[PDB]
This record gives sequence, structure tokens and C-alpha cells, in this order.
Amino acid sequence: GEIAQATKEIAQATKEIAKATKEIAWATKEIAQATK
Amino acid sequence: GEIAQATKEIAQATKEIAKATKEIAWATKEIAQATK
Amino acid sequence: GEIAQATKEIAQATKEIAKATKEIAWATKEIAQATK
Amino acid sequence: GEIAQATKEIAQATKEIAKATKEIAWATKEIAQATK
Amino acid sequence: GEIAQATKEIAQATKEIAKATKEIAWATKEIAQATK
Amino acid sequence: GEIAQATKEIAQATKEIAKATKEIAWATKEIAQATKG
Repeated sequence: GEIAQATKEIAQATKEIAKATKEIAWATKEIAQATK
Repeated sequence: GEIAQATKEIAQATKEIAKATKEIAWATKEIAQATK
Repeated sequence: GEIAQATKEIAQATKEIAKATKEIAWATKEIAQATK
Repeated sequence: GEIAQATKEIAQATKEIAKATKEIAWATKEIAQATK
Repeated sequence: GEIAQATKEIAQATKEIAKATKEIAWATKEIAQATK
Repeated sequence: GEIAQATKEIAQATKEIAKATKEIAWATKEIAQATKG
């Protein structure tokens, strides 16, 4: 595609953002629970 | 075929980011409420 | 079509991310104000 | 129905995310500076 | 014409999000380092 | 030409967001582990 290449890269990067954002959610919930 | 597949994957990943970001918002609001 | 469907889903998810991110900003500002 | 319509909506939502993310950066810097 | 315009706007907004997200990462690392 | 250019720029920016978000996750996990006082 060539156009296709860029879109595939966005797809991959967005998956990595999803995974990292889930870890932030987990860690922020732990912080909230400790802060009482 | 290829652009369609990658776009579907972006859609799925962005939905997962939305869900995780909502949990971060909830947890950060709890932290804010505890700090006062 | 398929690209149309996926693009609509990205649009919806990105709107939800916008809303959640604005709440994170509000809550983080309140945390900053409490920390003096 | 349109790809154009959905893409415009993504554009608008991403601008709102940009604005909110800049506020998170400001507020997180203030928190960091207070934590010494 | 319309898809092109919206895509350019997404590109610009995503660059601004990148810059802000890098600052959040820097500030959060400083918080982590202070918390020992 | 123009759609291609803008899409490449989105790709690059999203990669930078991915890298920064991973660092936020790491740092937030360290904060969580410290708050385990």
C-alpha cells in the first residue's frame, strides 16, 4: 500500500498505548486506595 | 483489505484506551477527594 | 462500508478519551492546589 | 455515513485531548515541584 | 480535500499530545524519584 | 501525497506517545510501590 504502511504503524503504536494506559489505571487505583 | 484491517485494529485499541482512561479519571478523582 | 464503520468507532472512542482526559486534568489541578 | 464526517470528529476530539494533556502536564509539574 | 484537511489537523494535534505526554513522563519520574 | 504525509506524521507522533506513556506507567508503578508504607 505505502499509505497502508503508516496506518499499520499507527495500529501498532495505539496497541502499545492501550497496554501502557491499562498499567497506569492499575497503578493509579493502588495509589488512590493507599491515600485512604 | 489491508487499510481496513489496520483501521479496525486502531478502533479496537482506541476503545481499550477509552476504558482505561475512564478508570484513571475515577482513581484521580478519588485521590483529589482524599487530599481534602 | 468497513473503513467507514471502523472510522466511526475511532471517532466515538476518541470523544470518550477527550471527556475522560478533561476530568483527569481537573482532578490533577485540584491535587496540585491541595499540595500548596 | 461519511469517512470525512468521522475524520473531522476525530480531529476535534484529538484537539480537546491536546488541550487537556497540556493542563495535566502543568499540574503534574506543580505537584512534582511541591514533593521536593 | 476534506479528509486531507481533517487528517492534517489530527497530525498537528497528535504532535502537541506527544510533547505534553513527554512532559508528564518527566514530571512523574521526578515525583517517583522524590518518593524514594 | 498530502494524506500520505499527514498519516506518516500521525504515525510518528503516536510512536512518541507510546514511548512516553510507557514511562508514565513505569513511574506510576514506582509511586504505587512507595505508597506501600
